[PDB]
Amino acid sequence: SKDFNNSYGISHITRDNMVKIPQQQNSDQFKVPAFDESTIKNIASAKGKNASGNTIDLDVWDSWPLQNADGTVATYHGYQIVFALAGDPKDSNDTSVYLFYKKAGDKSIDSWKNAGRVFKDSDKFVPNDPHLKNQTQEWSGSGTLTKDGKVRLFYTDYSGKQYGKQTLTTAQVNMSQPNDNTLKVDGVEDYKSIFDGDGKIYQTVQQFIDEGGYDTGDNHTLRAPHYIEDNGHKYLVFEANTGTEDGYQGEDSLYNRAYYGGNNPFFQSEKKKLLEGSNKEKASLANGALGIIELNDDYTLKKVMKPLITSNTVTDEIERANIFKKDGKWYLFTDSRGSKMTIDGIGQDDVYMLGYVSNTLTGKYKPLNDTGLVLHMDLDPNDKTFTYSHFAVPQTKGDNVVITSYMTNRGFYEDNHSTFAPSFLVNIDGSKTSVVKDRVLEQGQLTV
Ligand SMILES: [Ca+2]
Ligand SMILES: [Mg+2]
Ligand SMILES: [Mg+2]
Repeated sequence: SKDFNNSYGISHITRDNMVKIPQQQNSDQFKVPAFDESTIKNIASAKGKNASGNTIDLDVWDSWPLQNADGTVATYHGYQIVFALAGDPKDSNDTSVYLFYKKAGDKSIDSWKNAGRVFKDSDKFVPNDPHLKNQTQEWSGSGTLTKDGKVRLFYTDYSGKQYGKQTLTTAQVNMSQPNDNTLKVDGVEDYKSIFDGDGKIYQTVQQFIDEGGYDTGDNHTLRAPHYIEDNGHKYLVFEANTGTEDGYQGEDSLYNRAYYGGNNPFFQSEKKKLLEGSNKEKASLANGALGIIELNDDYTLKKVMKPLITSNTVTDEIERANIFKKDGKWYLFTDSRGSKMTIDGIGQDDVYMLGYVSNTLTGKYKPLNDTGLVLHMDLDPNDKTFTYSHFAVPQTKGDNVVITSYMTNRGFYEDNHSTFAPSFLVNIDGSKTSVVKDRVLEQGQLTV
C-alpha cells in the first residue's frame, strides 16, 4: 500500500477538518440551544393501536415536513403536514410512518392532529415489487407536494430479516377532508421500491452479507431519501456508503490523501496514528456517503450518479441527508454521531450537524465554518432535553433556517416520550452559519 490521492471526482469530509472540531465546537455559534425542560410536552395526538387493539401513547422520533420542491414548507389545503416515525416505546423494532397535521396559522404542539399511519400492514403485499414483502420497519425520508397537488412520500424500507437491508421507496398518499378540521388518509398508490444500491457506486446489502455481515463491524446504510428538484430534473439525496469503484472501504483507503486534507506532514502523522491505534479497523471500514440518483417523472430510477460527498476513514454513518438551494448555491447537510467517528477528541456524547456548499448540484462541496461544523449537541442520552435528527428547513423569506429535531430518547422515560423538540433558528450567510441566540420556537414549529 502506497500513498496516493484520488478524489473519485467527488467531495470528502476530511480528517484535517474533523480534528479541529473538538477545539471549535464549544461556542454559542454552533451549540444546540439549551431547552426549557419543565415545559416539554408529548404530542397529545400521537396515539396508535397495537395488534391487541389497545391504544398506546407513542414515541415520535425522526420527522420531516411536507415540502415544496424548493424545500420550503408546503401548505396542503390549509394545513402543514409532518411525517414522523412512531411506535410503542416498549418495542424498539416497532417503527411506522405516521402523518401529523396542523392548520397553517396554528403554532402550539397541542394543535398537531394525527391522521394515523400512512400505511396498513397489508399495503406492502399489494404491488408487484422485489422488496416490499420483506419490509419489517418503515424508516425516514421526505415528502413533496407535487405541482399537480399530490402528496408524494419517500421513505426507507428496512428489512430486519434480510440482514438490515434498506431500500429507497415511494408512494402517493391519497387524502380527503371529511370536515373543517380533519385530514384523512384514504389510502396509497404508486407504491414501489426505487433503489437498493448497485455495488460499484453504492454498497449493497449483498456486499454486507458476503463480507460476513454483523460480526465484521461494517455498517451498511441506504436510507433517508431527500427529494429535490433542479431546473427540470428530479433527484433523491440519501445516506449510503461507497461501492467498489468510487473509493471503497478497505485498509488501502487509509493511504488516500483525499480523505485527510491538510498537507503531507499531517497526512503522514495522522496515517501513522490511525495505523498504530485502535481506530484502524473502524477507519478502514468507514465509507459513508451522501448519494444521489435522478428519477423519472413517475418516480422510477433514471440514473445512478456518483455521490455528492463521502466520509471515508471518518465514519460509516452520515445521516439525515438534507439539501436545498439558498442564495444561488446548494447547501448540503448531514447528521453524525461522534460515537461512530474515528477522530481524536470527538467522544461518545458528541452529536453534530455538518454542512457544505457548492455552486452546482454535483460540483465541489466546500465546508461551512471552515471545518464543516454547523450544530453541536453533547447532552447525555439520559437528559430529558436530549435532541437528535436535527434538520434544516428553508424558509420563504430571510437568511434564517428553522431547525427541527426530536427530543428525548426512545423508551427512556415512563411519561416523557420522544416528541417534537422546540424548533430554533440558524443563520446562513455565504460559507458561515450561526445559531440565533435569543429566539426559541414552539415544539415542532416549521415556519416563522
Ligand atoms: Ca463501511
Ligand atoms: Mg440558549
Ligand atoms: Mg435493486
